Amino acid sequence: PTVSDLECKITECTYAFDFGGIATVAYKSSKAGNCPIHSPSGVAVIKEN
Amino acid sequence: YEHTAVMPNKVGIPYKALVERPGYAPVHLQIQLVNTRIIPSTNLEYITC
Repeated sequence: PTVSDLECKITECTYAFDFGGIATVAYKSSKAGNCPIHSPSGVAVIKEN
Repeated sequence: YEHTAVMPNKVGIPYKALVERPGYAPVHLQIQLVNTRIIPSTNLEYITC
């Protein structure tokens, strides 16, 4: 599925040794499916895969 | 989790607080006085009639 028309919104976060950050994304799809997510930069780590 | 504040002293008026615990839905609490019974320390001297 081609991914376009993205919008990422940060809800709430706080820096601690556990996962203390949550953000939301709005999106316009091409078709249903599953594909991964990743952060190439090292400033933050993504709990989800 | 715990919460601290200051409440004005009055017998009838209730007090409504809304605790926040990040990463969780907020909860509100309601506390209301019923009495304030000052008690002194006393000793007898004598009686009369």
